[PDB]
Formats: sequence, structure tokens, C-alpha cells
Amino acid sequence: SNPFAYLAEPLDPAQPGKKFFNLNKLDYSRYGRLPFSIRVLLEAAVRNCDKFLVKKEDIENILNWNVTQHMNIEVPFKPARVILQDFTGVPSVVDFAAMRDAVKKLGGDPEKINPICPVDLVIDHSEFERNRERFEFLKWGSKAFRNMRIIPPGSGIIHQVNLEYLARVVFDQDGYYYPDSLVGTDSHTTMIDGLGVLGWGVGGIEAEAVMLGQPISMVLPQVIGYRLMGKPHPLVTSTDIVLTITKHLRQVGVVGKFVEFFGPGVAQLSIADRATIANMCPEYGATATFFPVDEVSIKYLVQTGRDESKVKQIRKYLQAVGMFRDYSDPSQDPDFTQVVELDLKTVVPCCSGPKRPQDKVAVSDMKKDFESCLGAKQGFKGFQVAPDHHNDHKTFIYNDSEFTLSHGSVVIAAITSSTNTSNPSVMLGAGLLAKKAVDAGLNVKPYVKTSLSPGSGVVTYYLRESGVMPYLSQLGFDVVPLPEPVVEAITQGDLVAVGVLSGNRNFEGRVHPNTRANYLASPPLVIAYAIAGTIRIDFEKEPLGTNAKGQQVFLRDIWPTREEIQAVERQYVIPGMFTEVYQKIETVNASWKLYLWNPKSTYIKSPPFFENLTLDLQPPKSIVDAYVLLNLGDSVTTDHISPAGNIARNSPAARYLTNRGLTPREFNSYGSRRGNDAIMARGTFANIRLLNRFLNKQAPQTIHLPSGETLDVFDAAERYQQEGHPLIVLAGKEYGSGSSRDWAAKGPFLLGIKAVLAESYERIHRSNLVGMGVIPLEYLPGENADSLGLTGRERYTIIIPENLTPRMHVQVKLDTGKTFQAVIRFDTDVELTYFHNGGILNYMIRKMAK
RNA sequence: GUUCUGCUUCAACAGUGUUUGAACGGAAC
Repeated sequence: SNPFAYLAEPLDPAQPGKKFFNLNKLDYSRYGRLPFSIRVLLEAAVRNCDKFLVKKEDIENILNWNVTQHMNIEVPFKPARVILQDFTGVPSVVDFAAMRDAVKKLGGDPEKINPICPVDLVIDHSEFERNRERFEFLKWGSKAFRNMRIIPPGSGIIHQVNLEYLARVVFDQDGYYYPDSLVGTDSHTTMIDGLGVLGWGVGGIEAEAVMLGQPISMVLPQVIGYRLMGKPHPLVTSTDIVLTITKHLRQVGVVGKFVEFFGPGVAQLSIADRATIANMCPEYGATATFFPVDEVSIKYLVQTGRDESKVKQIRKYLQAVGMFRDYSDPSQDPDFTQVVELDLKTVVPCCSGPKRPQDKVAVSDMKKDFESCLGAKQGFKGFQVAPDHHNDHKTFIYNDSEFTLSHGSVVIAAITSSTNTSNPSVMLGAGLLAKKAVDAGLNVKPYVKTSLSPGSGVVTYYLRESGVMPYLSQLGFDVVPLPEPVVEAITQGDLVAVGVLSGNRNFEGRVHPNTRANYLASPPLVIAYAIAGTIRIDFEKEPLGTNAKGQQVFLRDIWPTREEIQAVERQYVIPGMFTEVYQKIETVNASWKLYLWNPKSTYIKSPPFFENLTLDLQPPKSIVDAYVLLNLGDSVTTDHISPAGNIARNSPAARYLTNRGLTPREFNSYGSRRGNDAIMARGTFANIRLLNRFLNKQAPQTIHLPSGETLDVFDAAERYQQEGHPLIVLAGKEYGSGSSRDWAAKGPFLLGIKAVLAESYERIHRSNLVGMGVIPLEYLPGENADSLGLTGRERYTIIIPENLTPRMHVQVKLDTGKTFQAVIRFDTDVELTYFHNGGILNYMIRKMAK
């Protein structure tokens, strides 16, 4: 029973069936001071309290965040949903399919087996035949399981849009309202925190654990509050703001922490801006950068097609539980761990040049700075030209017209794509500037080499939907060697001509031999300098050009404010962008409960995990006279345990593949074979860099002690299982460190390994092993292989008691009479339960077949 | 000797990207 059910009440009395956990009633004093990001964790634990996977001390720990943040305590995080990128969800769907077969064979309803939460299979990357089977398998899954949706290949290939498309922000499901939140096997997951949705990327195994009902374990984080106030000056672009906030966070030191935004300034950042910041958190090391749901967010939901009524209810919910943000109201502000601040008036627009991308010069100083460079002695910021020559200039004819070319004249104005994701808005800004310039009679001298290659992507929507290309075209910028006259005037006058470039994508690549000076600036600034034809200008007190009719026009007259840009964005660009997606998804899923495993397949196979699984729990079996399969040292990485990349031709995996009619050229990678336990098991400990102490040298092998033969690890393990010998692995410190490897636990399980004895375990991996039924043993403080004399050739016996207690001590008796203690590393009752059930998957099977 | 090319590794930052570079792995002759 949920001890906090008394908090559940109807959001709207006219709808008794739709409830929400009123966190306000839990403890208003501490709740109202909590960072909004932490509130999402809180609500999640509270609604899922089950006195087991999520205990009430857990809810207490989160609620007491202000204090606990400093005691490094583990709390559970139960996401509202999961995202499985590309084909990373194959092993997971295979487990669930195999789990259904398992429940069938026990006389139960297979359909009782299903992912606890919604899962979105996002296969949006852009050999198609190489993935056909795996694609097919996941498609079957989307139909066989509930709440399992799929974004197929050949539809939305603009990731960002797909993620926001899948963002609920607030769930209205099974009679409850709760905040949207997730974890995905997609590194870009953190991007969605810009829209108020808490979440980040995790390992494949952790994602599956979520699908199995297991919370992500995590240290209650500190929360750096980043405040935004003031207004930015006129020429300041989104990228300027983003890079400032981004670069700052890096220095502040937020690695391992949460970053939550606030201050009246947040109201000035569009969802696109927020998403860009959140998405770059890997760069500054934060776990997540959260932007509470405010009116901007809500309005964004409408812009994407969600309907008014639903959205209105979402806001009502957020206001009721106290998770709706009003950045203008300081009284609402949380009690952050630390506060960093940024006055937008502080950001200063700049250009880089005239020779190095590192040499920054404020836009308002371009004139002075350039004129100083003319004098200065030939340096990175000097061309040295006889003081009299400064005001030089020659003339020339171009297309039956005359033009003068003074020093600092602009001959090239090229706009290219930026890698930074806030570029789209900035490009739109460049366009809106064009429109206003054209409307004001301005133009760009014909001889100026002007180009525009925005690249592909989201920017396309921003240009097209805003109907700005016509104007950009009129000024010489159309979607994609200077005139002979110009090159002559430059050289004949021995002039320092200028090139203006937007986009960081390669600098020295287009530095014309004729452009002695070159600057990097924002897209709109490029166009501007092209209208002005020179950088020796002071935009504050100098016309961009005299109206083809009467008066003069100033830069300030045609430069779009961030608000104007955001207005065009929200009423034309975003709506269009998402309409196209609902469609590309709808019409593509149209061309279409137990899995019919194909024996001829080499990509999908039913795992052995549940052979002879009995509905009743049998008492734990001791490990008797086991043999050590591998005697390892320190820092054995997950990639050593389960390698990534291609398959060696001299491997158990290769032989297996050969024996089935496959040639080397068609083996593919271990990664691609994750849905076939046969190949993955054969790849366990197949890393050529493996350093087995039994051999004192890098080799994917071990000694089959009975024979003394040295075979590839899998092979030795096979033999051992045939002979009926239990197996265990010895290891040094930090066992299982390294990046996520889907089979780092399952592989060892299929090699017959019943236990591991290490000096130290990397947190996650230890958990992964428990999950698969494997026993993690740890030497007592101070002891290890050498201390104890262990050679790895003795036969090990470990007698497990039926009354196991967390971190209990057990004896290990060798067949040489020797004896010693070790810690059986099951850290919690949940973990003990998985052990008794033989693993988390097995536990799930029993809980369902009733 | 030539050519083609990952649940990889490492590095860089006009600036974090379906980025750039390098390494290793893999395939073919």
C-alpha cells in the first residue's frame, strides 16, 4: 500500500477520478523552498511509494533536500517514461518477449508482462538492409506491448523536434496527473530539460531496469541556481547569451550537480534557447540543467499542436501542486545550494579578426580597432601602412557602374552554418534584418561576393516558414573568386580589403588571397557590413546608407529585436515544423503478441535465462568446488568484459558465425548482435587487450585448468559447463569501470560465472551483476589475492546461508584447506530479493504469473 | 604494398557539432 495515498485528491472536484499527489500538504515549509527540479524527484517517489522499491525514508530524504544535499545520500528516481535510441532497445525487447514465453510456459497470461512505463523507440538516424531484421523486430514490439511507440527510419530526422514531440511535460494517465520525466539511452536526452522535463541519458541496462520497475539510484544532487536579470543590448544574439552562460557554468564547477534557472531573464529565453543550453550540459559536466515550466513552456505546447483544453489542464495541475514557474515572482524562488548570476546587459557582441579567430573585438570598437591596425607594426593586429596612406582608395568599374574601394572595404560577405544549436533563431534574425533593409530601400553593392549556405536541418524551417528567403535573395544571399575589377582595384591601391564571415565551420578555408583582413561575426552582422560596404563604420552615428529616396537609414532602424524574432518564430516557424512531424509519423506507421523466434536468424534469438524456471523460489544454492575462469587485475573495464566494435577473425564469435554460412565481410559488430545471446556470450571477455594473470599478457584467453589447455575464454567456459564445474572470477580493484556495455552482466552469466571476488567494484556494474543473479563478493579491507596467497588454481567453495543479510560476511574454503572471509555485496533488501529470485527478470516473471 | 570501412578510444574548441583530428579495430585485392 502507498503510505502517501492520503495526499491523493482530485485536481478538479467535477472530475473525482482524476487525482494528483498534493505535495503541498506533505510539508509546505520545506516543499515551498525546494528547487523545482528536486520537486519532480519528490513527486515521483511519493506517487510510487511501495515500501519496497521506493520506501518512505526515501521520500523523507528528498523532502529534506536542504539538509540531505550535503550528506551524499542515494535516493530513488522513477522516470515517467523511457527513450531507447536507434537499435539500443533490442536486447530489452528481447528480454520482454522471452519473459512472455516464460510466463506462458508457467500457465499464466503473457500479456501481464509489459513495460511498467511508456517507451519510445526513436530510430531517427540518417546498409539499410543490414538493419532490416532488427528494425522489424522492434516494430513487432511496438504492436505487441502497451504504450510502446516508435519513430521509424525515414520520417522525422530532426532529432530535436522528435524529442519535443514525445515530450508530455505533464502526464494525464490512469487516473493521475504527474510531471513528465525520463531517462534514455540517447546522449541528447538532457535537451528536453529546457522544456521543463527532467531527465538525462543512462546506460542500456539502467533503462531496462526502469522498464522493469526499478528506480534509477542517484545521489541527491546539489542544485546551482543560475539567475538571469536585466536586458541584453540591441546587437546581442542568442548564441552570444548561450555561450556566455555556457562558458560561465564551466568555471563555476557544476560537474555532478543539477543546474536550475531562474530570475526574470528566463522569460527572455525561447524554448529553443533553453533546449540549446540544456543540451550542452555534457560540456559543463552537469547531470541536468532544468528550466521550470512557465508560461513560455505552456505557450510552446500550443505552438506544437497540443490542444488548448489539455494544455490548460496541464497548467492548472502544475499550479495546484506548485510546479508552475513564475520567474517574475522572487517570493517563489527556491533555496539553491549556490547562486550564480548574469545581468544580460553584460554580454557584448564581438567579431574576431582581422587575422585570428581568438582576437576578439567588440562590435562598437570595430572602426577604432581597425584604424589602429592600419598603423600598428605588422603583427596579428597590424598591417603597417605609411600614416599618409591610411585614407587611401582607388576606383573601378563593375557592370557599367563606378565604385570606390577604400581601406577596410568589404568584398566578401559569406554566411554559413554554425555548429551551435541556437543558430536557427540567429539566421532568422539575419533574414528579418534583410526584409527590413529591403523595405527601407537599402541594398548591397553588386561587386560584393555574397553567399548563404545555412546547411541542412532545423534552420531550413526557420528560413522557409518565415518567408524571408525572397528578401535575402534580393540582397545577394541565395541558397548555395572575386570580380576581376575588384582584385585589380585592391592590388593597384595596395589595399587591406575585408572579408566578413558568419559560421565557425572552418575559418582559414575561405581567406581569399585578396582579403588581407577577415572577421567572424553573427549572421545578421554579416549582412549589415555588406549593406555598409565597410567595417570602418560607427553604427551609432553613421547611416547604413541613404534611402534610395530621401533620408538616411541606421542599423538600429533595421535590426530586429529578440522579441520580434521570437514572434515570427512562434506564429510561423514552430507550428509549421511540428505539423509536418505529426504527418511524417502518422503516414509512415500506417504501412503496417508472442514473438515467432526464427531459428535461422543471427540477429534475434531467445535467451537461455529462463530454462527450468520454477514458479516457487528454491533456497539459494552454494557454490561448490568452483574453478576460477579468469584471474584478473585492477581496472577491468566494461569493454574488457564485453567488447564493442568489430569481431576478430580468430574469435569464438567468428567461428560461430562461420559455421552458419557467414563470411567475415558480413559478421558486423558485436553491438549489432546484441539481440543474439549466442554471439554476445562468445564475445564476453574477448577483448584482445584483456590481461589475464594466468597468462601475464594481453590475450582474450584463459587456462582450462583440468586440461591445462589455453583456449579463448568462451571456449574454456563451455568446456567447464559441460564438465559440470561451477565458475567464479577473481579481480583486483575497480572492477567493471567504464562506459555502458549492455552485456557486461548477461555475458558473464552465460559463461557460467556464479560469482566474482574483487577488492573493489564500480557502483553501477555491481548492481548490474546482482540484477543477473551473480554474487558480488568483496575482500575484507586490507586483503586481496596476493595477501591471501590465492593463485587462482585452487577450487573455491562458498556456502550461502538462507538467512542472508545486507553486506553479510561469509567464509570461503579452498580445496587446499585454506580459509578466509569475504563480504557478500548485496546492499539492500530489494537486491536480496533479486538474488533469491535469480535476477530482476526472473523476479518480474514470478510477480506476473499468478 | 594498395584500397575500403565500430554498444570503439583519445584529443581539440570560433567556441561542444550527425564537428574536426589522431589512434586502434575491421574488410578486400
